[PDB]
Amino acid sequence: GDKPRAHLTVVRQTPTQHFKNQFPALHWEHELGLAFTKNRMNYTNKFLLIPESGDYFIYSQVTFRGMTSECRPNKPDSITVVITKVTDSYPEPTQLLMGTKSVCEVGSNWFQPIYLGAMFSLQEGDKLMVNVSDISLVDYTKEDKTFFGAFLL
Amino acid sequence: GDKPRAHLTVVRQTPTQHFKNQFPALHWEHELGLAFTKNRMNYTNKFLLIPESGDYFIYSQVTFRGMTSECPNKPDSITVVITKVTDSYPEPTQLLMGTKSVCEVGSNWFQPIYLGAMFSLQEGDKLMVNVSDISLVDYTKEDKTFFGAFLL
Amino acid sequence: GDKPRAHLTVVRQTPTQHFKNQFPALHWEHELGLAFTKNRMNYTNKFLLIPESGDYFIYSQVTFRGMTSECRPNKPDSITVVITKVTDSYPEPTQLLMGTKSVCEVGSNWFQPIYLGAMFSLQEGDKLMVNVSDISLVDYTKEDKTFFGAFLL
Ligand SMILES: [Mg+2]
Repeated sequence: GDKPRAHLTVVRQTPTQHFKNQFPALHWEHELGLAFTKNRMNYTNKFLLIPESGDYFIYSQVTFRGMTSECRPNKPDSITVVITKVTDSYPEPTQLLMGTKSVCEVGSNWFQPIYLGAMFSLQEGDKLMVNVSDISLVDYTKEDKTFFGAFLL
Repeated sequence: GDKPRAHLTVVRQTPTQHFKNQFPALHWEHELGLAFTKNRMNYTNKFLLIPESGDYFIYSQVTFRGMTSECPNKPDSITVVITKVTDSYPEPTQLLMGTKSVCEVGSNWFQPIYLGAMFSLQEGDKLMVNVSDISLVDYTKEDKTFFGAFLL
Repeated sequence: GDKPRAHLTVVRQTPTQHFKNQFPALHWEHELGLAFTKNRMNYTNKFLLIPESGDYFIYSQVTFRGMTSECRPNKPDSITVVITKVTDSYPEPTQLLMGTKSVCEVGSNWFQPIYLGAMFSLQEGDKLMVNVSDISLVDYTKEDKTFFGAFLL
């Protein structure tokens, strides 16, 4: 009755150059506020490490915000958030979830969240992580706006 | 085993202006239809008191709808926030929050907002959902706007 | 211990005969990739048959993708997705969840996902199916973009 589980909450995000056309990954707050990691759930190196094989329900919401770029017609821009796992086996990451949506707004600006949640079978030693299209667009402001979680079922 | 859990569906939700405030909490149906409360967890006037302390998964969708309003000008918006109120500390702490900027371009619009996340709630704590604008909230169907939680 | 659970994933999709005035259901992948069914959870005939009574968490995400339509302004277009529960008793469906949003996207094309999830009490033999407003709008391209799942609590 003490299954591994953790709810991570956003932070400012220390800028750290990433590969070109490569999706940046966020790092989080894991012990302050509403965040936490327990029952051997280890959040290390911007990774959420799995303490044991089994089926976990992982979820994450990422609120994006920005000034209207809206440019015929103009080909839409896109914001996207992806949750992926990396294993001992193929170091080649496997995308589990991906909420991607077109954005061609009007008005002073815009802002909206992308929430995904599902259940996958992970093996101990697996490392989860969220990635996003554009880091500068993630609202790091509030704790209840951008989060990431996972718990053994 | 069998632990606490519940699934509330939307209802009428009459208007108001009592106690003067913003981000009105919604009312739910705790039994009629797909709705239900079990294992010591009960709905009680906008709240959802937790029977047993432990880790919970709170979730909820609130379908919004309204007639398009002209809108470079700062856009209006919609938001839904789930709150945890505890007797120990008065100040209700916001757990979740989905805010979407609205600025349509047609007859009208609609679109739900869904939020799901796990938290470590305390026994005797009270959960409730709040929305930017109570009137925009759709009350037609129960599968459109719901709100629940269970003990993991 | 051994609780029923299954995570299904989208596939190209095969045209089906148009008979009644109803929502098209989706059929999926239940073994390859991130897909799976276990502990007596049976995926048969486009339905997710419930092995045991009790409470389940049903979830699904359908990423829609289309071409910009046109829109006293013009009434908006819309897309929907609804998880339906069909009982052994009355053959009449029972819409459990329902996600529907309008669309007037001003741009070349668009695309956006719709995620829904909730806990219900289901009986044995009961079936579950995901329906959509427009089949041809569903993005079947990736497994993580359109999925359907459920597990016992
Ligand atoms: Mg097959």
